[PDB]
Amino acid sequence: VQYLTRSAIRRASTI
Amino acid sequence: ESVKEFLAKAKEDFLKKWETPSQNTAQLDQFDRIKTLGTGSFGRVMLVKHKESGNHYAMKILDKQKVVKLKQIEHTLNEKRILQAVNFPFLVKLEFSFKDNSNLYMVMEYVAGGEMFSHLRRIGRFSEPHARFYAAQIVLTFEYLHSLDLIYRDLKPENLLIDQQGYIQVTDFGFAKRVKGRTWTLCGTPEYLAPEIILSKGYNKAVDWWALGVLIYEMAAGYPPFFADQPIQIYEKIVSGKVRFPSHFSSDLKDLLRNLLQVDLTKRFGNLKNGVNDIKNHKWFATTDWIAIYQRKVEAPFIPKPGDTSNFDDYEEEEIRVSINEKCGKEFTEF
Amino acid sequence: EFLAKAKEDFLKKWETPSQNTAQLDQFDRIKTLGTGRVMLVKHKESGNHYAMKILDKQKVVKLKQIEHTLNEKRILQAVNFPFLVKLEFSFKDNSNLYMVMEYVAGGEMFSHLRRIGRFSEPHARFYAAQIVLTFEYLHSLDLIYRDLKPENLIIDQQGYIQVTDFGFAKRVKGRTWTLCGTPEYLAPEIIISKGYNKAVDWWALGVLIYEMAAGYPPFFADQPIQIYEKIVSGKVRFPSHFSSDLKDLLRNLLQVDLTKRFGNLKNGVNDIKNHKWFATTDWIAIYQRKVEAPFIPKFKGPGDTSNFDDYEEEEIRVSCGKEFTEF
Ligand SMILES: [Mg+2]
Ligand SMILES: [Mg+2]
Repeated sequence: VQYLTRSAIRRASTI
Repeated sequence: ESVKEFLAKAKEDFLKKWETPSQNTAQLDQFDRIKTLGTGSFGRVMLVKHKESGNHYAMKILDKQKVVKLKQIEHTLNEKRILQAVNFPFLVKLEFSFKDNSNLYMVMEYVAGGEMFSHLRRIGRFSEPHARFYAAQIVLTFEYLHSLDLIYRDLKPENLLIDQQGYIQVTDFGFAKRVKGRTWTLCGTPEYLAPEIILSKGYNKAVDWWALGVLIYEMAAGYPPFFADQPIQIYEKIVSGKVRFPSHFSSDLKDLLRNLLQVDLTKRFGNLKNGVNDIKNHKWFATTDWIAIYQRKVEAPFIPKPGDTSNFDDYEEEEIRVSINEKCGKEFTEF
Repeated sequence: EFLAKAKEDFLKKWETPSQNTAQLDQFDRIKTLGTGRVMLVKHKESGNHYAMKILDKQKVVKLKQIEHTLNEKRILQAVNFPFLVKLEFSFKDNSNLYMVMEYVAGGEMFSHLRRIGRFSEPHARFYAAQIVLTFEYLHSLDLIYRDLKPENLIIDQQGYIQVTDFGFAKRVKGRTWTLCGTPEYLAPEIIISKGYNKAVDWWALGVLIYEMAAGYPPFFADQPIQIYEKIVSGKVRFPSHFSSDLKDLLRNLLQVDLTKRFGNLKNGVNDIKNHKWFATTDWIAIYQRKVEAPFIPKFKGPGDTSNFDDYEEEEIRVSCGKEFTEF
């Protein structure tokens, strides 16, 4: 199970 | 069916204003700046009086530059473009819009009662005829919006303003999209998201029916059906699907919610071929007159207490300065 | 006295740097570590393992990152501190920049935090103290880091923090305006565009500490704009399991008001270092790393990447050069 919520995935720097 | 007939006159008119949006319907000097009702990251909301009419309005000042800095350009144009084409009793009304060298302006009906979120919190929970009253209003609004190929994608208590007349008025269409097909953005709050969304499946209007299911549940219990203090667990608990009902849930309510909170898109109330009729006839809505509610000839359970920002906050009041220079002119000309 | 000398050697290096002390054909690129791209490398001659950040000259440009990258490189190579990853080498294989740093095999704090869910307050306090000191160091050089977050703090073999990703660090006596960072960690000032200073890191610290203790960060949503609104609200709810002294600290760190934000007042860090949450912290002991880590990642031997996720490996070949003259 891979949830794409920013509560689960690595958060990328504001580009 | 007068129902089917009225939604066509409605589609029609929505469509006129959609192709030909109304711009500059007013200007800054027509209003008195009373009070800051709220602030954000590229704008604020101000209590104002229209000078000639003497009527109060909630006015949205969007700093055009901030909007571009935060990449909100189309999200902004989109909300404006939608509010300005739309017309239904239970949606907040955009009375006027217009712009400066510096800002964007959205004058709304002022709704003093505040939002259902606080009230529900304040008073704990709602009786079922109480919850049903608000629920009836949402069903109609979705029936209306969906008719126009519009997904709301943001159902949640803090988006439901309560007017002096006690009726719900829906606000915030930042995330509403006009979509015939399917869409993929994660955007609504975690507690109201449908399984599809969480699984990046590619969803449609049936999402709002899922969310309505959640609203009703929370309104009736005082908390959402998939609660958890940890964000990730909110998501897991939705995908799992197990829902427990407080002892005090009418067998009708349980049956409704099972059909609303339903993974099986093929069995979810709203998405079936019988449409909203499945919901509007369900045994939990027997004691509700749909045209009376639309006409607001149904007594409301609750009513909140010339201004003032009683049920609002106090904020540091800023001048609404406007550059002698036109800012970000090109990208907002469609406003 | 210490800072005085640290502010000295950092100056000497900051005005007499090192460039191109290696070449691509001196390592056998073993695996991809993170994602730009970072690879576990092993030097031919030395045989030691390093981590090689490979930066694509053309995306850097196309993305307008020249100052920023010329920068991390410039600063990384000139800083010296126990919890700052060491840049071991650097050079440009004519199509992309290469920074070679010590390999820190423990992995992102991020993956351990997510795996576990949340650290205990004593565990969290252990890491917090290290960042508190790393910032004092860095601020004393008038640097702002601006990219605090779990995925940027690696755990070394002893379970001590190593900071990577200096992508956004700038030298700022005074004020700056650039909007960078990562949404969940941005202070109101940086969202709100009336300019800001190093006090932006102490706010970020409040976010990190909270996320460590809780498992999620104080201002949460699946879209940056929603996060911004929550940050500007500035309103925070704490878990019931949070200690009262913990609750206190975060209120002082997550202060919108630059006038009462801890670390940005009269006693600088000492207000943080002297707060009741930190009572049990021997600061000199942490600086020397003579404190036993409550957690140690499982490292087997040279070249284990089990602490890192897997990633597709693309090849790195040669065929926007004029712009990196001094890189
Ligand atoms: Mg990074
Ligand atoms: Mg970076």
